[PDB]
Amino acid sequence: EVQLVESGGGLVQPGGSLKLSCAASGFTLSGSNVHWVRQASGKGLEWVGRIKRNAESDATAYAASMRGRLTISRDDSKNTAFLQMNSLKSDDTAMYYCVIRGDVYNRQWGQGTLVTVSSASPTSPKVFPLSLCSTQPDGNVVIACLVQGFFPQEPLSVTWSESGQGVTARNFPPSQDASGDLYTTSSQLTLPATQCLAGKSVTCHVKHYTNPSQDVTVPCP
Amino acid sequence: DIVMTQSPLSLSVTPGEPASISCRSSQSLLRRDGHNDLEWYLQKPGQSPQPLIYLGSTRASGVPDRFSGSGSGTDFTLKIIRVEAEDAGTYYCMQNKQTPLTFGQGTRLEIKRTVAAPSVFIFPPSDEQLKSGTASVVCLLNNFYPREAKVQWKVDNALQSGNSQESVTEQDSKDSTYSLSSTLTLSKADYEKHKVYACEVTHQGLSSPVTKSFNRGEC
Ligand SMILES: [Cl-]
Ligand SMILES: [Cl-]
Ligand SMILES: [Cl-]
Ligand SMILES: [Cl-]
Ligand SMILES: [Cl-]
Repeated sequence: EVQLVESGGGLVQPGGSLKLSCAASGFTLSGSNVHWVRQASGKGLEWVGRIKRNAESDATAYAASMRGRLTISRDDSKNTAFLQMNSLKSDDTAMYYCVIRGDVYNRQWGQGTLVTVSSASPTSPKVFPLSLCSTQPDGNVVIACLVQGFFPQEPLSVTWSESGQGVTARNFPPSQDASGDLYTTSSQLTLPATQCLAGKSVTCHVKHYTNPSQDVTVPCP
Repeated sequence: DIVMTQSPLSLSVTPGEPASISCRSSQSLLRRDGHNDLEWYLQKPGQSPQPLIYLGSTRASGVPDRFSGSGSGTDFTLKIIRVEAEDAGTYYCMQNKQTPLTFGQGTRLEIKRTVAAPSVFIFPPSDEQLKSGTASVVCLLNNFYPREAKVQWKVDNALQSGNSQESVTEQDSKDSTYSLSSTLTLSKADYEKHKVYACEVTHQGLSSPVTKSFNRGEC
C-alpha cells in the first residue's frame, strides 16, 4: 500500500527537542512540497510549516507561532522529510501530520503522530476483566475489559478474540481521570449467549503507545 | 492569513437524504484556470483527514460519486446527495491559495434516526484491581439516540462528583446508535466502607430513569 509513514513522536520534556520523520512508502517524495499540520485533541487543524522541492532550493516557511523553533528538512535519497522542533512547550502538544502538495502524481497525508510535551513518563494501562453484575440481555452475553490509568491518551486500541455475526465490540475514547492526570476507558463485547457459555473465555488485546501490547483473558459468565 | 468559515457547525441527516455544508473565505480563491484553491476533507475521530474534493470541484481518488463540491470565489458548498452511515464525521474546508494553509472550524455530521433509550450494564471492580489499591465501578450504556445522556453515580444514595469520567462512541454502523462508558473510581479503602453502588441513567427516550445497582460483595 502507498502511504506516508510518520515516526519520532511521543513524549518529550518541556524545553526538549523532537524530530519527526515523514517517510514515503510506495511513492517518491521528491516531486512534492512537504507540509506539516497539527491538531490538538478535539480541536481544529493548524498549519505548522513547509519545505519546497529541491528545484526551488528547498525553501522553508514556518507558522508564525513556532518560527524560531522549527527546522524542516528533507532527504530525497531516503524519500523522507523531517520536522525538527526545539524548545517545546505544553501548547505544542498535538497530533502532527505531514502532507504532500504540488505533485500531480501523489496526494497523501501521513497517519499522524502524537507529540506530548510533558514531564511525565509513559504509563501502561492496567487492564482488568469485568463481569456483569446486572442482568444479561435476551439471547446475548456482555463482557468487558477495563483499561485504566494510562498516559499518554493515544495511541490506544483494543481488539477481541471473537468477531463476526452477532458480535459487537464497543470501544470508548480515552477520558481523563478525575484526579491524577492519567486516562481510562473500557472495551465491551456483546455476543450470542451460545458463543459465550460457562467454560468459554474471550481475550481482549490492548495496544498502547510504543510499548508491548497486553492480552487479558475474560471469563464468560 | 485567509480566514475560512463554515456553516452550520453541526448537522443531523437521515440516510438517503441530502446534506450540504457552506464554506466562506476572506479572500477569493478563484484561479486563472476557472477552478478554485479550495479543498474539502472528512475526518473521523483519531484518523487523518481524508481528501474529498480539491480545486473547488474535483472529486479525489476513490471518493464516492455522492460527494460534490461547488462554488467559486469566496463561497463554496459541499453536497452529499444521499447520506450514508459511513459519512458521519467532521468535515473541513481548506484553502491552498497561500501558506499558512488555513481550515474552517469543522462541521460534525451525525446520522439522524428515531429516539432509542439506552440499555444499562453495571460491573463491579475486579478482584485483581482491588488488590492494587484502586476500585473502579463501570456503567455502560448501549444503543441510544440522541447522543445526550446523563449518568449519576450514587453510593449508599449519596450522589458522587469529582470521582468519575465518561466517554461516548461514534454511531453504530448498522443502527446509528451511541454507547457510553462511565467509570467511578474510588480508593479500595473507600470502596469497602460502603454497600450500595448505583448508576442512574436518564435520557430523552427514558420515561423513568433506569438505575442498575449492586451490593458490594454480592456479585
Ligand atoms: Cl493533543
Ligand atoms: Cl490533500
Ligand atoms: Cl485545491
Ligand atoms: Cl455514491
Ligand atoms: Cl422518533
